[PDB]
Amino acid sequence: GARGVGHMTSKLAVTLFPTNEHFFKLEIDSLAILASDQNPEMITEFDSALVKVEQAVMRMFETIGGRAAMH
Amino acid sequence: GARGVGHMTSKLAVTLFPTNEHFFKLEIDSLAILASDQNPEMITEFDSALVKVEQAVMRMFETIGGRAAMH
Amino acid sequence: LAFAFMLNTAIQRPGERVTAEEIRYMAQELDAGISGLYSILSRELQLPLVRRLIHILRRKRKLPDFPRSEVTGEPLIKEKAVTGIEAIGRGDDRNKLIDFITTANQALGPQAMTQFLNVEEALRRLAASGSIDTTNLVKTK
Amino acid sequence: LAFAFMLNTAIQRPGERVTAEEIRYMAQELDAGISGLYSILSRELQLPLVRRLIHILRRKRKLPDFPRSEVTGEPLIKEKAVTGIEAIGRGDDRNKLIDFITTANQALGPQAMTQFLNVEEALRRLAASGSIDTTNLVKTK
Repeated sequence: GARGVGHMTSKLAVTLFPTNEHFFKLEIDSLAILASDQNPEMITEFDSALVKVEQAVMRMFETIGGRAAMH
Repeated sequence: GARGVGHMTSKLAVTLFPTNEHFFKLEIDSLAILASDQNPEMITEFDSALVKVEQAVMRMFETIGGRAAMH
Repeated sequence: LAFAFMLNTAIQRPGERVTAEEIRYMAQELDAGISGLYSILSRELQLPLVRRLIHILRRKRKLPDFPRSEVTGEPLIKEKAVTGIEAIGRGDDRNKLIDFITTANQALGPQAMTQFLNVEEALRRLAASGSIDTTNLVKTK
Repeated sequence: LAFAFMLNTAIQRPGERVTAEEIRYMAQELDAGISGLYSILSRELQLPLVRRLIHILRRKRKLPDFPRSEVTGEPLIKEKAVTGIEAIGRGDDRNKLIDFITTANQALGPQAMTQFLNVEEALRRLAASGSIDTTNLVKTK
């Protein structure tokens, strides 16, 4: 029982919150892009803003030590 | 008991405080960079200063012989 | 019990060699065995946590407010939760895109670079992708 | 008991050979089996120790004070903890970055060198990364 609990908890923690890849993705609503007749040229700047926000959120999350609490 | 205690202690000490990789990361808050509207050109110099501070902290730690006390 | 709790010990079969493809097969079995738990946890924990995190971040005034839809009012940017094989193989998705590009280049050759599949120009933007800024090397336009 | 104390004899199975992938699998199991302990130790010992060390270093006046947030007052730089597979595979993170760069280069070629992923220009700054100063060979701008 103890070994099973430890192994399952460890693998669940390492899978649900991978250390390398982002565990969440902020996606620009292409539906809104079509609805507002947005120019596809700005999507590069929008993607840059989105990735900056994504890394900022991940850094702030890791600051408060969420891994141990999640485990 | 003796073999297990020794083996676990050595493995935990080696893993928790790796000799080659840095065991901690002084990471600049790009959240504050966004908040202050910081110029992305200074990030290179900030990273350089941070890496110097990191290695300074590690050398100071190694000077006082923290490995044996940790073990 | 060992098979149920998804340990690695019951996987190994005494007597004879096991191929890498076989091991991948039973690893697929193990990842499949707790799919319901990964799904419910992804629905319950990952998403409200990130929403609360982003709300706190915005209230701190550390990042300006998200644009809202004119027609509906919903934020123009939403969220998604990645679990398990999806997280393992986001790199595989990247590899699939790059392999499609490479296969097209092999099929068409030097003459490829004309009118279907873009050669994707690597100096500027992917330096700004995954953070970091452009320029430095980049002889600006 | 040997399985519980994560010794090395338990993995060895008399009777036949064991593949390298099998050994990696059992090593993953062994690293997993103590996850709670590495987590609690990282949250308890590492962070306060490094904070006390940086405070004593600052008080000794060997380094000027950290800049503080104008909005919140929090220090502009925080501290992390790296344990286990993360420490083993920070090199794997670097390998993944370089492999992404190389796969992009293979897919696009020398015509890649223009406008997405930086050629990353190795003489000056990564020389200053991991200590060491710039210049020397560098024909300065």
